[PDB]
Amino acid sequence: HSESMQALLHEVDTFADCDTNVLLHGETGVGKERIAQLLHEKHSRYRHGEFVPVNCGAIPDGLFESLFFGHAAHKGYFEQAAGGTLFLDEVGDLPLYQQVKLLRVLEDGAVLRVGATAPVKVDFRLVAASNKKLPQLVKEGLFRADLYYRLAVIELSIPSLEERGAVDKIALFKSFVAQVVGEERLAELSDLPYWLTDSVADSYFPGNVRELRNLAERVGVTVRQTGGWDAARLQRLI
Repeated sequence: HSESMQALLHEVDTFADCDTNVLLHGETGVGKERIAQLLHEKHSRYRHGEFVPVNCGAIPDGLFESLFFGHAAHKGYFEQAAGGTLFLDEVGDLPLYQQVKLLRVLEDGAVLRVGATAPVKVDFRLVAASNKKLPQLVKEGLFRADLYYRLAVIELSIPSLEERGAVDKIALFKSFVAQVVGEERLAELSDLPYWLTDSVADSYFPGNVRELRNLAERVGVTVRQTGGWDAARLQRLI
């Protein structure tokens, strides 16, 4: 692993087993959800609940209320994460009105389903994530200050693939390839071609770890279905 990842996983070890809100920073495909699931697993109480991941940028306005608060019948995100961890990715993509609704839930610790007269108490660990500079968005009026100040307590920055370096890239790539082909079969094949791992090291991955895993998956499939390293089919992948 790289120094950056060791420091992050160290921060995770330090701040996981408490009830404080966490804000994750990092590019898309960097592993923010996985880090959130790690915070979930490592919390002595909330581990017994469900992990509920939400992409706040992929929610049409007409469905926000139903998807978050549910219906008197549908169980919304908040109620789904009761006693567990709620993961709000793309939190900056929330419109102001939805930011307010979220804040009220965090403040009041309750949810009113659409059609109900009685609110239901909810308790979840909150992990929010963003690839934007949230303080700039607050200054610009695009993100509510009060919501930010409630969200941005524990802050973790997850480094991109380029920041993690070539050493981490290859170790991830080889790890992924092994999981796809199978380590037993990988042992019966020739060694992983030097030009291939060297290509991975010298490649930039805008889609970060997710993109790298896609490449590894495509490599692995070629390997499994041809019983070796087809230099031609592999070259087409880079």
